[PDB]
Amino acid sequence: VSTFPLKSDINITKSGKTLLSVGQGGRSSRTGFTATVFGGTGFLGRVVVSKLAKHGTNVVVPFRNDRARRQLKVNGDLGVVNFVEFDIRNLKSIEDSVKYSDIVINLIGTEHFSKNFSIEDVNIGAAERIAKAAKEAGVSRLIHVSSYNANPSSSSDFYATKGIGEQVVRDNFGPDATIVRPAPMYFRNSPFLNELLQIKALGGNVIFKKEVYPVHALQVGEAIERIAFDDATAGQTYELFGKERYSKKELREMIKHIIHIGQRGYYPYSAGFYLPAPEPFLYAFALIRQYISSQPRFNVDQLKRSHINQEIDQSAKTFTDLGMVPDELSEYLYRYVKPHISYTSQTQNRTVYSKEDIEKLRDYVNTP
Amino acid sequence: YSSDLPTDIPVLSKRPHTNLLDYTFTTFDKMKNWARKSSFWPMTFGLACCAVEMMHVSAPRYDQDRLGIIFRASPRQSDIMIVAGTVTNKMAPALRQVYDQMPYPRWVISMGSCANGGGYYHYSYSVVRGVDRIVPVDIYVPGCPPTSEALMYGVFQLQKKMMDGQTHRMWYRSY
Amino acid sequence: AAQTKDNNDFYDVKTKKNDFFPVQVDGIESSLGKYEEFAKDAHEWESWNLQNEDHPEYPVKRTKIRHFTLNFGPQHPAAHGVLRLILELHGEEILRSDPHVGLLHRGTEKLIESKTYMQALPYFDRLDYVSMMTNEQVFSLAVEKLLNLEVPERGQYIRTLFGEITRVLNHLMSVLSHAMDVGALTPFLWGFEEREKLMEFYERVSGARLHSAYVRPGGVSQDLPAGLLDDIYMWATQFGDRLDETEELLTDSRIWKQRTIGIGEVTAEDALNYGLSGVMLRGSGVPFDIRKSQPYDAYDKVDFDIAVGTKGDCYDRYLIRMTEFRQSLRIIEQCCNQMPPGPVKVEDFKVAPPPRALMKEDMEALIHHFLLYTKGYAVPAGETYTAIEAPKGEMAVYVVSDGSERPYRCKIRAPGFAHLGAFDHIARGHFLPDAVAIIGTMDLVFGEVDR
Amino acid sequence: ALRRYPSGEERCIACKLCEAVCPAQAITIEAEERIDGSRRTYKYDIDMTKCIYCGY
Amino acid sequence: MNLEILDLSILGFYSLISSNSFESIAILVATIMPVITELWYNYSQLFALLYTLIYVGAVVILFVFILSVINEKEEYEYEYSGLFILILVLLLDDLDDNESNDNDYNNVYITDYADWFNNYNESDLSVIGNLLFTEYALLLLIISFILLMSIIGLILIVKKD
Amino acid sequence: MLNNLFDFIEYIEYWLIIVAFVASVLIVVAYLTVAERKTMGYMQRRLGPNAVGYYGVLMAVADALKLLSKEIVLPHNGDIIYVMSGPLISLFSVLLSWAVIPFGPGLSLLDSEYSIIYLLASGSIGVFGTVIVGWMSNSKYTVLATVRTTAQLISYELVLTTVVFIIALIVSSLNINVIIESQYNIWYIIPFFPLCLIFFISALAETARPPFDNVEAESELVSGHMTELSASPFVIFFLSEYCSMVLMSTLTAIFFFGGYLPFSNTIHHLILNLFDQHSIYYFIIEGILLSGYLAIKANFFMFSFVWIRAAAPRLRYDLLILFCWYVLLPIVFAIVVFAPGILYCFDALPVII
Ligand SMILES: CCCCCCCCCCCCCCCCCC(=O)OC[C@H](COP(=O)(O)OCCN)OC(=O)CCCCCCCCCCCCCCCCC
Ligand SMILES: NC(=O)C1=CN([C@@H]2O[C@H](COP(=O)(O)OP(=O)(O)OC[C@H]3O[C@@H](n4cnc5c(N)ncnc54)[C@H](OP(=O)(O)O)[C@@H]3O)[C@@H](O)[C@H]2O)C=CC1
Ligand SMILES: CCCCCCCCCCCC(=O)OC[C@H](COP(=O)(O)OCC[N+](C)(C)C)OC(=O)CCCCCCCCCCC
Ligand SMILES: CCCCCCCCCCCC(=O)OC[C@H](COP(=O)(O)OCC[N+](C)(C)C)OC(=O)CCCCCCCCCCC
Ligand code: SF4
Ligand code: SF4
Ligand code: SF4
Repeated sequence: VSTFPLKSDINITKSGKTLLSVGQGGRSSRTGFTATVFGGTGFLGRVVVSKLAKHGTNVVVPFRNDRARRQLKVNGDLGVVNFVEFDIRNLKSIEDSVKYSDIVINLIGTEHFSKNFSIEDVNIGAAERIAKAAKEAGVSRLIHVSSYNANPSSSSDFYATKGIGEQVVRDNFGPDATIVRPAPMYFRNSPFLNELLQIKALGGNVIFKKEVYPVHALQVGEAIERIAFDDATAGQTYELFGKERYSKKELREMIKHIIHIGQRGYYPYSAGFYLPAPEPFLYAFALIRQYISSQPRFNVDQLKRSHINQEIDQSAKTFTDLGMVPDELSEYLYRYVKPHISYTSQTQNRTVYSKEDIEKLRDYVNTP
Repeated sequence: YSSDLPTDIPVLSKRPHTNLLDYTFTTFDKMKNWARKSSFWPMTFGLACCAVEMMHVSAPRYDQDRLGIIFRASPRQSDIMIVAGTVTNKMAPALRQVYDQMPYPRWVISMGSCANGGGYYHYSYSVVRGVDRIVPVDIYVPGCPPTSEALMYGVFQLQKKMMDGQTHRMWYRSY
Repeated sequence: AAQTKDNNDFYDVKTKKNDFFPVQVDGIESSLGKYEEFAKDAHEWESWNLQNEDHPEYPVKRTKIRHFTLNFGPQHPAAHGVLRLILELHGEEILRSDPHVGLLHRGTEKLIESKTYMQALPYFDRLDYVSMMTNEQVFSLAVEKLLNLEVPERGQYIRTLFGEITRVLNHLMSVLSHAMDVGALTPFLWGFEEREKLMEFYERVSGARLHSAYVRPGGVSQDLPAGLLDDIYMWATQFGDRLDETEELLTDSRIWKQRTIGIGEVTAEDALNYGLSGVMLRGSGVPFDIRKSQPYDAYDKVDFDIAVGTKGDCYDRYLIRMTEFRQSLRIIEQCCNQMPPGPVKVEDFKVAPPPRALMKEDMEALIHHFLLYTKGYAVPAGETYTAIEAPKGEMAVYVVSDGSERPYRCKIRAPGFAHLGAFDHIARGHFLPDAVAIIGTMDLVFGEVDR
Repeated sequence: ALRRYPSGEERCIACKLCEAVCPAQAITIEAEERIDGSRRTYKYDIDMTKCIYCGY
Repeated sequence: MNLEILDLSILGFYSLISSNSFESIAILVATIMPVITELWYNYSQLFALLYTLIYVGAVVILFVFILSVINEKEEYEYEYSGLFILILVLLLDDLDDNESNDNDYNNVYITDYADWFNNYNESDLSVIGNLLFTEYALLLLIISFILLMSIIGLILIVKKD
Repeated sequence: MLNNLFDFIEYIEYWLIIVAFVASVLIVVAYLTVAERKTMGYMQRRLGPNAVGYYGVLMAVADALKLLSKEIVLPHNGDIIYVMSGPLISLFSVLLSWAVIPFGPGLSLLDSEYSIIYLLASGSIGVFGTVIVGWMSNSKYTVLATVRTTAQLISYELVLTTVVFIIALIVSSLNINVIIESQYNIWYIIPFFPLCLIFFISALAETARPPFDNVEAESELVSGHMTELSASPFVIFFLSEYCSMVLMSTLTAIFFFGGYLPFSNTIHHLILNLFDQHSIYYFIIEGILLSGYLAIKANFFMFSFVWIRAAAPRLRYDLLILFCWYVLLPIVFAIVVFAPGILYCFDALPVII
């Protein structure tokens, strides 16, 4: 956020351009930069595009969904946000997105596969194509966002493709490409917290045992802003994670009390809060819905990843290398699960869980 | 984990129909688009003198009801938000809350200079300089006020864009 | 007022006055012992309670519960725009009304000081935006009075002709929207076509259906086009039937009278004290009209009658506004038959623009045209309070001149602003559907109220 | 709309009268001397979202 | 499969877990509906319709009183119960549904023999009215008297004046 | 195939009869929504829907399909029980009331000696389903509308029930078909013209139609009980309300205008004499003819529902309570004593035959 995201009013890109900034940093100001955010209509793109457009950075947002892009225009002043209809199977549209940008941010990536795109097409084929198209267009900075457990030799088809995608981005764009490895991100409408906030979660006895180091999505969006506007971060890999380690079983049980579903001794068990299932059934059901359901459900690869915990690459850089302190999930967990609290609505008295109260609740959850 | 992606596949808005399912989801899209265009239910949100011209569209001379256009009091029954009047700082949170309560799909029409960019009250301490600082806007109708025909033309532009929707073929060909 | 022991923000301990004797009871005993011998265990014995709940002074701590508070907010068909009317109801009975305004406050008075007198005129088109030309007239009259000028004879008649066309345009909006809010949908549709015919006259003289910056200090911007009066007279020959058909559905209807008779009664004393004017004042028995009290712009050269009520409720004001419909049509016919020839604007190029043909041949015309549009005209220092009989009521402007080409201060007195300030006094006791009737009988356009 | 003479020459002499009158300040004009020597504008913008369509 | 058994099984489950007063006014309607349907399909269609005509009007008046007396108390309160104790209770209850212990009366099926002597053939409601308005007319006139007392009784209780 | 195909149609024939019965009622309900706007439009000197389908014939289809393609608004996916139970109870109630409507002699799905009671009993359930929307809801406009629904129910229920009982008393039967056939020599509009007005006034109050639209008063309670309803729950309530308008219009034609009986006995015989009674085509034409007589009479009262909406303003519900309890009830209970006295005086007590 801040009031002006730059250390100076003059910035010479590594491509040779000199970009001046005007204004004090409001909506009417400009930074002189043109950025392209691939995957801007997604969960993280809306955070990133909003932070760039609010300070006057011209953002090119290539879209495939016409309805999802409309809310992005509100973030910036007139002419700041620009849309290009595109497809990763179309090369002319990809070049048009990066033709004028000085920064290219790649947020395109899926944990699923569909009738049209496999995990290899998106996490590798798209990332490689975008990196090469960026280089031929003279883009000074490339930022590629992989996952937290990226590994070219992983048993998970998502972790493997994310790890290989890191390699191909550097092999095309060159050694100066920056790589970000966010942990599971929590925010409003967060894919990480949405599965924990769902009631009828089938096979949670297997799925919810994975441990992670969740990180605030606003900080990940803030960190990417720091990286793009500081050329000392080129060629670097950043592992953005929170200080504390949680298992999805803990958060699932901590959320239950905040939602007050446990007010009744019978209701959570009757409503389907716990849905134990043998892993072969979880495999078959995930496999079956992969060719019957039209919406991306819990697939086979996510079942495998439920066993693999998050491993922090120690050779990579952290939030402290960017001069930022990670946020604590304890200080943000309530306000992001607040919409899901059942009665609330100033009935008698709200139970606002402070940061101290969340940690007290965590011990009670872990007490048998 | 190798991959091979095509390079010359056109975008959704320019992609021709090749197989049977391209026609099937196009037919599925057209019927839903036809209904939403035909049942054009704006929300009663007349703020200022731009509302008078919006009331004259429902008047017998123009009679929007003949096109299937019915004004709804509740945001739940509405899919179009027509901002007809000046949006003040005191009203902006209420306007955003009212917009957020519309079930999807929802469109917003900005009518008149006040809603477009502030208009006569652009340099006022208590006026929002354009409703598109608070909500996404799909079409902008100019005038102070826009005539009833100018508003009807703006609606016809939105109905034209609604008839080009490809939501179900987007699932088939882009997802 | 002050947090006391028995009454505070969160609870009160209410005790009524004791009607009965203060009977003294001492030496309470049972057949096994005195009261003090078992009073330790008497907490479990309901038959041993010495305090009776029927006693007027029985202590009860009752939490202060908010009464049913309803936001009759901006998103509501009853509110004629943006009005956050906050009602505290007892079921549906109104107990207290808190009209919250400023949702359409746009700082018109602040912006006017930054504009020249000519530039500030279109701001008046947007205060009462159904009675547009009357708003321009009150500003024009105030500036002309400060300028010590007067409109020529034909100009005054034109402002009277479109003063009453505008009045009809306002009452079509007011009477029929009020009827529609009660539930009579059909009269709204009929009369809005009459608005279309009238706004055609607006567009032909100025080029805008609604915001016609046509009445300006010194006269009118442009003369009447050829053939306009014949169209106005042709419209007038049929408009009597339109009013009669509207009265067929409302005037003698038992349902309409049940919704308006005895609703929103206003005494002649309370009408004056709260500053009500126009139909709100006249419905209470006071025969006062600004067109008669302080005549202006050829209203002295026409004949019309004022309808005065006797019961001061919604039905009386409906009849009065229907009479004014016919009295305006009476004035419109006279103006069409009495329109004189001559200039429409003041013959002074230091205030009014010269003709284009003269501007491009005469050097002095070109100088005045250049100076009028780049500096405006200076107005002698002073102040004025000029009122007109606007269709809503008494609309007035308090203009302060500093001798320059910009107004130092411009306070616009809005008739609807005063009417809405008496709503809580009027609507108390009535039910929630009656608030809809009271709102519609005040003729509230909130651009005028907030400006 | 800006207008031309029948010969194709622009009517506007960049006199900036309309800029001063404009009640909404929706007109922005920048002028200089043309290469041929005529008093012509090179910048004439109207903000249609700010104009009140008032005819001044 | 007699599906009325399942309906009463669900109703008994919801009566044990009901918390607020709105759920109770729904247990009433969830009780009259199985009664009306079973009377309609087995014993008396006349009294299935009389139940609907009279009880519904009583239900809405009952519902409107809930609005005027709802007092925030049981929305935020907590109950404990336990899913296991609920289902075990309903299982033990379901075990014994023999309201009568005459096994022959409950097991042996019977029939009636029709006769053609009743050539004047009219509905049960016409015979009920024929007796009620002639032989038990006193019962009808006392019922009219009791209905009058309720009218006076309701006024002297509720009316402040 | 052949034989198996032919007698499978016999196995499914009555289901198609019901599907055709359901289809026929939904067509009238769908195009009543179009007809109301066309009728109001020309009375208001506009056109009404003529741009959705050829001359506006697809306007009803577009409204349903658009609303069926809208997101349903609810706090959670499992909270369907809240805002769907109410609409279903209201819809099931009015649809079940159509089981006793005869389109011809014996052409009712349900025929019984207590069809009148079933008709009144079934519609009373729909009143309950409406109030369920304000189920401890936080929407104050839904809550305010639930109070008014109960107040209107108390107003009309006694009058509407007693009026139908007087008609049943004149024929001494509670079978709807017997009441229709009892009007061969006289239509009950002539002897009971006051009761026809009272029945229609009660029908307007029952259906929450103007001038008694105090429940869904847009200018007062934005949308009443529907202010929080969107997409499918809104269609079902809207569909059931217009189904009730068709039902009460058809009941006005049954109780006072002879039901399906022909306007002219001479013309009815002339038209039917063209077709051989030994051919199935005679019974098609007769079914069209008899239902046409019912359709014509019901169309006029469906027109009258729209007609009163376009002419009269709304009346406050507290005035409606006084009107029903101080005016309509004393008049109707006078006729319930008047009518048996007249018949006994002239030795004309009715019997079933
Ligand atoms: C057209 C179908 C209409 C009904 C469909 C909805 C099915 C829900 C249950 C219907 C009746 C079954 C028996 C329920 C009796 C009332 C008990 C009750 O409180 O309602 C159950 C409902 C569920 O709430 P739940 O979250 O599960 O429990 C509370 C957790 N603290 O808690 C609620 O308050 C929601 C109730 C909504 C309003 C229902 C009004 C009653 C309608 C009954 C009509 C049918 C008669 C019963 C037939 C089935 C008999 C078992
Ligand atoms: N907890 C988290 O969210 C984590 C995120 N990540 C990675 O961060 C990145 C941001 O993802 P996030 O915003 O959180 O959630 P999303 O699932 O919405 O990210 C996917 C984005 O990339 C686009 N996308 C996916 N496939 C395609 C495709 N074939 N063609 C075009 N666009 C495609 C999507 O476009 P559209 O919106 O139109 O569908 C969307 O914008 C992802 O790459 C993710 O792998 C890794 C670790 C944690
Ligand atoms: C089953 C559930 C209930 C039924 C629901 C029915 C809803 C109505 C359907 C929507 C109407 C619609 O879509 O027609 C409107 C559309 C919109 O055309 P456009 O978008 O302007 O482009 C089209 C024009 N071009 C491409 C030149 C720009 O016309 C069409 O393209 C119609 C063309 C195809 C006609 C094929 C007819 C085949 C026979 C069908 C009958 C036996
Ligand atoms: C014995 C022969 C019985 C006659 C049968 C008919 C009985 C009708 C009774 C009406 C009495 C009345 O209108 O009552 C008026 C009451 C209360 O009015 P109030 O406050 O007392 O003022 C009036 C008292 N005055 C005038 C003496 C001072 O409310 C109403 O406005 C009710 C309006 C009902 C309109 C419904 C529209 C129906 C349209 C029908 C198209 C087919
Ligand atoms: S744009 Fe003009 S007509 Fe519209 S609300 Fe603003 S001032 Fe009034
Ligand atoms: S500056 Fe404006 S007023 Fe002057 S000549 Fe050009 S267009 Fe005309
Ligand atoms: S019409 Fe528009 S551009 Fe011209 S002076 Fe008026 S506000 Fe300015």
